[PDB]
Amino acid sequence: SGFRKMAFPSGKVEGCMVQVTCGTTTLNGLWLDDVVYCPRHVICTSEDMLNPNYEDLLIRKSNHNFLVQAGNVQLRVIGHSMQNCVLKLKVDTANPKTPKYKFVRIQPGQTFSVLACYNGSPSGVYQCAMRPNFTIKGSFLNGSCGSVGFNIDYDCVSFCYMHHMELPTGVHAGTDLEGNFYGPFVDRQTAQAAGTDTTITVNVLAWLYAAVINGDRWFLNRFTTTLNDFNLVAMKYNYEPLTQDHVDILGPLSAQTGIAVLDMCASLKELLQNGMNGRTILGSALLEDEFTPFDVVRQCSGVTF
Amino acid sequence: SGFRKMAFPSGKVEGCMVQVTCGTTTLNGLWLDDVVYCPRHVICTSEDMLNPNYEDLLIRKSNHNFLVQAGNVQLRVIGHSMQNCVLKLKVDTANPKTPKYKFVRIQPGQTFSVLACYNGSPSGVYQCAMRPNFTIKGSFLNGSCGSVGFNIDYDCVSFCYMHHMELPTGVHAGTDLEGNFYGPFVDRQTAQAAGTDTTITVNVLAWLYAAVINGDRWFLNRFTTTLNDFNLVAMKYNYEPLTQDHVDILGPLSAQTGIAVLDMCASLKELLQNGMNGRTILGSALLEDEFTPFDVVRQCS
Ligand SMILES: O=C1C[C@H](NC(=O)[C@@H]2CCOc3ccc(Cl)cc32)CCN1
Ligand SMILES: O=C1C[C@H](NC(=O)[C@@H]2CCOc3ccc(Cl)cc32)CCN1
Ligand SMILES: [Cl-]
Ligand SMILES: [Cl-]
Repeated sequence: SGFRKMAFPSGKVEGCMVQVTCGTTTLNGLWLDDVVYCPRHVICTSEDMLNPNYEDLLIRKSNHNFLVQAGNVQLRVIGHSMQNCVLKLKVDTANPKTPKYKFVRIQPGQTFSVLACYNGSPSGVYQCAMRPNFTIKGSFLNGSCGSVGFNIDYDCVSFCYMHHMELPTGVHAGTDLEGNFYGPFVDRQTAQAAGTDTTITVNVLAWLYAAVINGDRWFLNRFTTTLNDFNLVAMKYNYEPLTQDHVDILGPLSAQTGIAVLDMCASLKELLQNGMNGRTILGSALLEDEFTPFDVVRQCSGVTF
Repeated sequence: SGFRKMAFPSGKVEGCMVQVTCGTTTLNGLWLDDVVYCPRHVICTSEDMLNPNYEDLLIRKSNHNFLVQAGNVQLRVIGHSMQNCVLKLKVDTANPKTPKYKFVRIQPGQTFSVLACYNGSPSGVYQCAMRPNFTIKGSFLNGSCGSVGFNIDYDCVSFCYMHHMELPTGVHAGTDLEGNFYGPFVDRQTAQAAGTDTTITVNVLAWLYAAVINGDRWFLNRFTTTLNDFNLVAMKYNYEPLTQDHVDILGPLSAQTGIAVLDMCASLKELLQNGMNGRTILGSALLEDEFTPFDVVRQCS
């Protein structure tokens, strides 16, 4: 029993974290095979960040301008290139701790574990979701750039996020490992704001199933709803639309608990219209949306890596 | 910026997790140097669960009755001994992945990361607090026994918990790595209940300081309180007494935010009286108590 916000075991990623220094800036890099990936803004001064021409800033750098440290060992940089907003530093040594990995771009609503790092040293691991507005509600201080987000599927690490910046509201923005930003953000010190966010409906439903599995049923009711009537309610309360794909994805949890997806939607509609009435669900007075249906199944079944 | 429930990176502990089998039972072990630590109840059969005589059950076992698997390699058990409720299996190979470590027994209110494991394989990492009633609100299924709790301040892993059992309310009980249970629990399936749990007051105050550091001040007020008046009110909401030790511990956070500890206590008294009125504090509609003063400073600074 119990239901916790759980991250993947971070060991496979810890063995890839390195420190990258370019001039006065130090941030984190991800060392996989003979390449170290890091945010391209590592080459910027504070003034350059106002309006950077990354090609112009990069052409002026030599390999020796990048200092890469893996633990207490210096990695020799033998090449450098840019891919979108990520800098790729070719090093003279393949990482012997390179796990089986892939680079995957995730969609809003998908969750992943973040290994927060400072000076190439992992400091913490936490689970988060890619918000519908393409930000993540992370926990990052100065020096955390280059920290990565990932999932594990069997023994393969799927890297999905690299940290680049914090927006004025305290939320975070970054890219996939191919350097493409999630959201309409740019790597520049300019006025940028996260758009109005919405709740990840399919994830709230998955967490309501987790609550039922854990013995919390007070919110269940005799009612059902149509997908169109539910979506009219979801739009009203800034919840993301629930698609037939989401309904299909929740099928296994619906079969396990005996609560149809549209039956659980009727519980959610009532919760949105009435509140919790002083009650909690899984120790929360808010509807949690950072557990996917796969996370709930994995946690309530015990999948290992 | 941001404030998340954050666990320590689990890699150093993942390299220590092994599978221990004794007869029909399989659970997790912690392999450090040439010793594998696991719950002594791994030697119990279905008839031993209520009143096991562990000394009597253990004397009947030979080294080859314990199968220890580290990855796809069987380690050879060359000795065994019991220390309180933990079984220590001497193996023929020192773990090459043994990190710098220590065993620490923690106090209620302390937090730690749990690496949940099944069949010697890590499945997830989460953050826990040792509740005032000496249970933990973990997430554990059958096969999770032997999973450990730890902290990693610097490069040294301090192991503080080994999972043994789940109580009827769905909360968890275990021991330190010397095999001493936290709380009045025993490794017997006899009727056991967690005592009434309470909120970790010092941790709630630490988290209110974290909220102020992160830019939120809506809950502050122009009042202060005496420590005794605060305790009289807080106990009515099932909050733990706040001691002068706790006030002293919150000193650094008080100096950083400019909010005196007893001033923050008055905010807490008001929150207990009024609730949040549709507002949240650090993305929560409840008062969070599983961040210690040390956690807040580490995460914010
Ligand atoms: O999550 C974090 C990282 C954050 N650092 C940035 O946001 C840098 C410096 C500011 O100006 C910018 C502007 C753009 C870019 Cl890509 C990065 C940055 C410091 C606080 N925590
Ligand atoms: O992970 C689990 C949990 C549970 N295991 C116990 O109940 C053990 C069995 C042996 O006899 C005992 C005796 C005492 C104690 Cl604390 C535990 C136990 C059922 C099987 N799986
Ligand atoms: Cl599924
Ligand atoms: Cl302690």
